Amino acid sequence: TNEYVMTLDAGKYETKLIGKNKKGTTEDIKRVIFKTKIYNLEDGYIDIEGNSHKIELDGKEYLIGEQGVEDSSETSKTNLIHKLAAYTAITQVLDSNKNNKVQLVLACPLSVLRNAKAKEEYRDYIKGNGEITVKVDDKEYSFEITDITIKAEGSGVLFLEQENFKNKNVAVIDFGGLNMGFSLYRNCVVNPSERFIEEHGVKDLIIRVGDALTDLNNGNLITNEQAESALNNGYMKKGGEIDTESSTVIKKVKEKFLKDAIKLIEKRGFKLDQLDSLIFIGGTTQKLKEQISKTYPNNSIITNNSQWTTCEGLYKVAVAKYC
Amino acid sequence: TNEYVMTLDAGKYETKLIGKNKKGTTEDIKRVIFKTKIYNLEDGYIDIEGNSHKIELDGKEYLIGEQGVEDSSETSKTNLIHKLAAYTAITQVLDSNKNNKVQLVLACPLSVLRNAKAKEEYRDYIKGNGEITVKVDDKEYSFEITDITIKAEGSGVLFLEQENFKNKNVAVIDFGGLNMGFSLYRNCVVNPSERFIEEHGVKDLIIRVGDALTDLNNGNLITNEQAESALNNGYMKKGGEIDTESSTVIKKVKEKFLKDAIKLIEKRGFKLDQLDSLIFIGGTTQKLKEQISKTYPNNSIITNNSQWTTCEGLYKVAVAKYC
Amino acid sequence: TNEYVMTLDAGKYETKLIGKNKKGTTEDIKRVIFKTKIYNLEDGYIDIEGNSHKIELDGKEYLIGEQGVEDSSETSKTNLIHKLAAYTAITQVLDSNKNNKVQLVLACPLSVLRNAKAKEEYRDYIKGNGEITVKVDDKEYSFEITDITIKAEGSGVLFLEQENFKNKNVAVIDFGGLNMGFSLYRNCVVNPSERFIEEHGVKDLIIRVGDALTDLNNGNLITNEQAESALNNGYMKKGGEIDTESSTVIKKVKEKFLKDAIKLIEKRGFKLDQLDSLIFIGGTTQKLKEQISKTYPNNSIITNNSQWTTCEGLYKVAVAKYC
Amino acid sequence: TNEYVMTLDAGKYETKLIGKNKKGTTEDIKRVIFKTKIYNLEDGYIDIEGNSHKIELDGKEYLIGEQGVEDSSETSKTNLIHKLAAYTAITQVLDSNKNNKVQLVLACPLSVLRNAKAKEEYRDYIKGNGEITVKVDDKEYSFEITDITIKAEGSGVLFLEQENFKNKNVAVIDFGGLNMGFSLYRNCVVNPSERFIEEHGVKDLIIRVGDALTDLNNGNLITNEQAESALNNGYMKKGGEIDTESSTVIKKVKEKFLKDAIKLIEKRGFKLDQLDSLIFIGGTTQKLKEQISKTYPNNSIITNNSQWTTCEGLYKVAVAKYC
Amino acid sequence: QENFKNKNVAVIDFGGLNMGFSLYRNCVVNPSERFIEEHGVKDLIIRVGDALTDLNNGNLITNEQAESALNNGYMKKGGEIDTESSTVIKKVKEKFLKDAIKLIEKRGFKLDQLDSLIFIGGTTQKLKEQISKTYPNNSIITNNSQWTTCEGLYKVAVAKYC
Repeated sequence: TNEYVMTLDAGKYETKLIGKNKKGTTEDIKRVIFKTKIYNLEDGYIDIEGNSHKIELDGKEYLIGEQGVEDSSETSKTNLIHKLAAYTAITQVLDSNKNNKVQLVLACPLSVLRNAKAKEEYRDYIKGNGEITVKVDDKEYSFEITDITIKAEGSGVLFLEQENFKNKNVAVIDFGGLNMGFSLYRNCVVNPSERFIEEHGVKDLIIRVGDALTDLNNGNLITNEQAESALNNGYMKKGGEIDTESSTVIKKVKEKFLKDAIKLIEKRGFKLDQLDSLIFIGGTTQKLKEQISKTYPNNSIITNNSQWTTCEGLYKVAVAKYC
Repeated sequence: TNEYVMTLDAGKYETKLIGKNKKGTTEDIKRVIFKTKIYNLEDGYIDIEGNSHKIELDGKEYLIGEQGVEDSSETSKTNLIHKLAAYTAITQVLDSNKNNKVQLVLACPLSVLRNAKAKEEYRDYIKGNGEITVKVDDKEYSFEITDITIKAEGSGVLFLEQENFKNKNVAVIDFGGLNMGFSLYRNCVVNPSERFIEEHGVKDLIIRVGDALTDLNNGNLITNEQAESALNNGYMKKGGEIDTESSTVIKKVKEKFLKDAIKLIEKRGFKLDQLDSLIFIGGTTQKLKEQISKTYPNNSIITNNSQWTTCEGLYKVAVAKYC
Repeated sequence: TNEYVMTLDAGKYETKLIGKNKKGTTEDIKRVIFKTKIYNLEDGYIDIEGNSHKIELDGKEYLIGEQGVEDSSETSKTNLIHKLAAYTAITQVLDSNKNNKVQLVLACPLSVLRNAKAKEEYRDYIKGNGEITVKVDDKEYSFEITDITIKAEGSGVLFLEQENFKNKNVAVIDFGGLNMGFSLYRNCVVNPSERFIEEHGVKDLIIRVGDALTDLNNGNLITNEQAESALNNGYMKKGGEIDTESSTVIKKVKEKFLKDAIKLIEKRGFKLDQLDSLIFIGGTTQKLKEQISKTYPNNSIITNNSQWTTCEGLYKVAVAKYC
Repeated sequence: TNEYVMTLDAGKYETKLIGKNKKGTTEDIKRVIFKTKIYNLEDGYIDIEGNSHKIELDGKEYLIGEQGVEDSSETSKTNLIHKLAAYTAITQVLDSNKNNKVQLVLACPLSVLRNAKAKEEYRDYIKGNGEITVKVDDKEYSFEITDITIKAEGSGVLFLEQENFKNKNVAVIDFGGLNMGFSLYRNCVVNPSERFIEEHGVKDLIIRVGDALTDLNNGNLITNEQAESALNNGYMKKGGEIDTESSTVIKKVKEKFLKDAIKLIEKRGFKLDQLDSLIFIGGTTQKLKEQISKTYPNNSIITNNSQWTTCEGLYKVAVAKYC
Repeated sequence: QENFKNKNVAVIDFGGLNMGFSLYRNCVVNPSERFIEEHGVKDLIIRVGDALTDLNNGNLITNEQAESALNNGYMKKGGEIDTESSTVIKKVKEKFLKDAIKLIEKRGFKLDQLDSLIFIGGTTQKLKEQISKTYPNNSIITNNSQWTTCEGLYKVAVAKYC
């Protein structure tokens, strides 16, 4: 048979997707990573070219990949929102040939991975054939799904990393936008008693640094020169030896963030020596990985393009499903 | 089908209109922008050629586009005034072919966008077929409306600008004749708590500069040479190095106006860094855009022909409605 | 006839009500002021005595006045929520005699005061007879409404104050929890061009002072002694001459808040001398009235129990309606 | 009607139950609290009197309430185990009269409270009539269920406490045997981003103190006099001023446990001042409540008989369901 | 702020008319690994404007602010119907970046043997973002690139002053 593996990650505010066919043609990651937003092309507006595509689902020309450079309907949502997003994500990066037979590997929140949702209703959404168009003047693809494989999101990350693992203790430290989530596994099974969430994220980090409700994003006020009123854009790039603004602040905020994270680890997880590895993932990983590595030697690990960690993990299980 | 998109903006003292058919033939903006005044051609007066047209509505030959070069009835009004203006605005720039099928995109004050008005009665005015003539000796057009789309006026401006937007914070700073209005949006939704009006406009600006109740318009007294007793006509064009009249005054008045506007922003809106963009629109935009850009870097943005900002925004939603 | 006047104010998070019958018996203000929350007494829970009453509406024993000392259904809401709240507010403080004939005076947001809502649908809710019980083992009241009178919320405040007014310029400066709203009136008519909102409130104030996301409420951490980690509870009450925490902070935050408010006034409203009076209302009034009075002499005015300002204003129009 | 309220809590290793009928007759708590174990009386063994009862379900005489003083089948389990436990828990403390009509209030893990389980299958188990016997030579009860009400376990605790609550931020700090779980609520809704688990419990506490794998339970070696080789039985009761064993150890272990818990709170939850109350529950509450109260003033609260906290919370919703 | 005595660094200067790459190894310029490309920002905005005139952020004054960009204004047309760049910008810049990095790998060598590539010139602010995504942990930019040289010269002049 001619079957492909599609790996999808319907996360926070972005959807990540990867196929060997798309990866083979496009260099980006790429695959693809697009904001979890969807629009529709109505006559009450003027369509525009992407990075955005038009898809045929139901009646309606759905729009996905653009940010709203091509429509104003992106802000609008339906009940149906997620179901449309799934169809458009499957559509994108799906070119055989006309008939595209696949296996789908994806993940869902650990708390739902067994219930009626993200276990029966999610599988039902994924588990069916469908005809999807690509271009308004093209390109029809007939998609058949030969199998589906869903695991806990944190498992995609663990799988992507090259660690052995059958009888080890590992944790996934995910620095998200709004939260920092720690999921611990022992002998390939999640340990709920040793997992936890801290209700502070990168947004809180940059906020606490900016020392202002606004004014944080790498440009908080546009009427300030590039670099002024950072934070997310730009590090310690003020070559004025007289300035006293962070760098100093950054190391201060991050110092407390790291001390809180590791302190919780030792309370819940246990002796940092009993842990085989702690995978550092999330949007904030690149920001904190360095300091953590100096906090504790030979425990923390990071993967390149942390954003595609889950998908690369899911892809491996989907290859097994394909066999 | 053969359907067109008409975009209308029934604003302060001017009505702006745009159609692809009219834009294709006339170079002006143009489209059209005409004062929100209407007249009628009665036998008690002598009709004259425009830039003004005659329209057949009810019984009565309505007159629109002229300024009163062709009639004295322009000053006169009816209760009915606005309803006639709508019909004449639809009539203008409406040539298929005889049968003109359209979709109408327009806006209304944010405060009415959901009520019984500018949501039910306005839609009812727009939502119908009608036969309109163009010339007294011509030109009949049969107009059918296939749909209507109304949004908050500030939304037309946001849409016209090329910004992404689904999860950003933007404000529209509209320097009107009598008021300066700030409308803030977060994740494509207006935030009333972060919007406000200042009861001073361009008229107040030029007034405060002229330092006289009269005497302001670019010619306040006709018996003064062109440039004397400005303000609206002419900038710092007095090449007499001895003169001490503004330029100095202009920068002084504008200095206080900008300081007041930005001060209110920081009080209500928040840290200027938390704002992704502030679109500068209104008759006064061209006057203040320069100084604002120097006040704060990388935040303020302006579009060319600010007068057609709303209409170009509405046109995009109407293309979507047309689909 | 035996008719009474009921004055109601369905505001932000609290509902204020006043009747001459209730005021005559209870000393509180009192009248009443209760959070805009409603519950229901279901068999899946154990009812408890108030300050809370049970009301019969539809089928269901609605609950109002308690904070959730008597039920857990307070958090729950219906679509229907507001309509039930209206019935319970009318019920409370409504004792003739069995047959209670009234006139209802209330207000609504200025932006809706003329539309299909807060002008037709709100009047329809208020404008009807109804049988309401008071106690589960009592007390039936038959309520007839002989008239209804709705005005803009800011008008209730203006009316309550003792100022003359027919040909004057007045503004209402309302320091709310989340926003600070300024409504200007000239010759008894609201002037939209000279009214505005600042998207910062008392919550922002106390926040900015506390210098922490939590930790603000007069007790941010319960494990701190009364007075530590204020702010809302307690002023400058640290008699330790060594401490450097606010008072200093308070005057600093408030200094900027007042400078921003007055600066916006002078920009939008105009010369502070052209204003006859500025009524200072809202939860924050008591906090800022002192400093404002020193900012500008002979302009600012405050009324006692600012929370009942609107209702005392509405009551006066309802007496006129009663006649 | 003659309906009663049964409140059940099928927790960790114990099942708690409360009825007004049982509470009225027995003084214990009591209600009842029995280990989540079940046995059966087979001819291959000799039955014995309790604190244990015999119940008729299926065919089989189930046994519940004893610890295994009356049988050796307690260790044995079925697939069916939980379903039998539910029937025996309903049976116990269920005496009208012969016909017992009730409403059942219970809770389930927050992570399942909406799924196919602890939302549909659990409700199905609870939601039916059944005939249960009490004694082998008696006592038949016909049980009808008129309604069922399930909430998140942490909600039972919040409800039991006397706090208001509709617009507050509260957390439940549950010191369990194996884990310490923190559930945060804001405006009566759980906030997952601000909830977390630490994989250490009381067992870890006493373990870390005992400084031995065995040897901990209040008697680790029976051949040691009462008090020697504590910990769970007995505090600082060694009146030998020469001894250097804990008390010193206790305060040391608990010092680190409290520092870790509060440190995680400030990281995830936020400023301890933004929290209205933190309810301290679980088997460990009595152990740590004192030190926490000194750690932070005016925030921590405890209820008497923490073991019945959930049930007393569920009972209140069941009274509402009964109405 | 880089150390430098025994490293390989290049300066990628996006000028108005040219884009100049100067490579240093152990604090000495390597002529064999330096080069110029005869296209600048003017060529960039030109190629985007798709017109000889008409480019500067206002090419025709009789067009409303934003129309007939480019240098003034980015993707600020909030009309979802418009099909003019943003799309063009990413297209032109896509080719410009591919050409620059391709020349680097030909002349300079393996991008991994480079310790840092400082991105300077009027165009730096325009391309720094895309380059950073092209290759991780190599490109660096300084604030106010226009004063980069002077702040560098000032440091040697302090040494001369001593």
